[PDB]
Amino acid sequence: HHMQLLDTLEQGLKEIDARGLRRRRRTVDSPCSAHMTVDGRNMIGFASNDYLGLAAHPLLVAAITEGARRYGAGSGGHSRAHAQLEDDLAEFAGGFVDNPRALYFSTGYMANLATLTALAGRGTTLFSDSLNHASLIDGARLSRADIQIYPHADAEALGAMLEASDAAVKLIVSDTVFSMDGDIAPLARLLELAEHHGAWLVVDDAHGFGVLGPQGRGAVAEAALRSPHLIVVGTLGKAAGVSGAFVVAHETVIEWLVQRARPYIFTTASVPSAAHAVSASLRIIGGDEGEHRRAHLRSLIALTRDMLKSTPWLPVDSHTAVQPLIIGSNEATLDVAASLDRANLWVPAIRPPTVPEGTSRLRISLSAAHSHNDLEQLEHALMKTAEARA
Repeated sequence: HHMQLLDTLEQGLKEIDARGLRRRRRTVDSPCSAHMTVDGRNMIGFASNDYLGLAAHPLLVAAITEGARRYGAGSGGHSRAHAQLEDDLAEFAGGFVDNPRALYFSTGYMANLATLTALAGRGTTLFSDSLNHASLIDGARLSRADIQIYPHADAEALGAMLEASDAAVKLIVSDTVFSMDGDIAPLARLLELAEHHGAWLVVDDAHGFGVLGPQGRGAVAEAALRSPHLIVVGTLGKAAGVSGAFVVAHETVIEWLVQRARPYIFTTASVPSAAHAVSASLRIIGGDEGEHRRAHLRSLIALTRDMLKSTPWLPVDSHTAVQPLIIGSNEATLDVAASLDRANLWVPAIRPPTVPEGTSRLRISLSAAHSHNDLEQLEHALMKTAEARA
């Protein structure tokens, strides 16, 4: 190539191919659900975060339809649908303070970016769980705060770090449910530390929202915590089945985010019909149907926990919809995932740097849309694969 940099990319792609690490995106021809048409094939998927099986729900299809007919296609841009959703989210997810507000964002990434750039800065120390999802970490870097990592879920280690720090502003930042492992943060102990040390507690409930707590209100609601130190970031494209994200907190925290977060974080609002559909999804999540779906999800989790132990590989003990199975090397993990693919099962393979070296793993993600027969197929293929490799 006259553009010699293209030759560099071509050789770099060839190296990725030779090593067998070429990533492929699958194209889904049907709505997202347990059963899908994937690259033209009928498959059972364990790859999504559609934990309650709502992404394909006809009520949400109708909500998008009614929302587009009422509010148009694009935001251009704060629609009444966005304002209503913020009211709905404050009532639904803001029970930990008596005067909550919520702010809707296009993506969970932007919600975290707004929160950390507004509340952190030079002179701030941010204390971050060592297993926080990667993009949470990049949001802190831009904020320019001093970042101190604490060992995963270790409140006693974090307490010693808070005690040793003389920073005027301290933020504790943690996922509530850790997306590659399925465990739940020790929120009650973290809040005790936050109140003792006068710190904010920013928690990302992406994987707890809708699936934990009374009416699915989330991990903070499950722990029944009440404190204005709490700032909850959530996403609306996982259990809630649509898209977007939010921050919910004391109204003064929300007003500060509005005044101080970089304006571009608020620009290019999502399509207003999506916000209208999220409001409809909250009515499912918090009603009898959401309770039924969570109960079925809990039964699938119980079954899957046992299935994983019957394989020869290394389960991560999880009581959430995330059921990881650690195979070890990239090569072995990819071979097992490929064997499951030949059984028409789509199970993602996770590799470093997303997980620590030597812990490449399957990420089996359950959905209330899954059936017991789906799990039987997964078990049968896992066990046949284990015999083939033994």
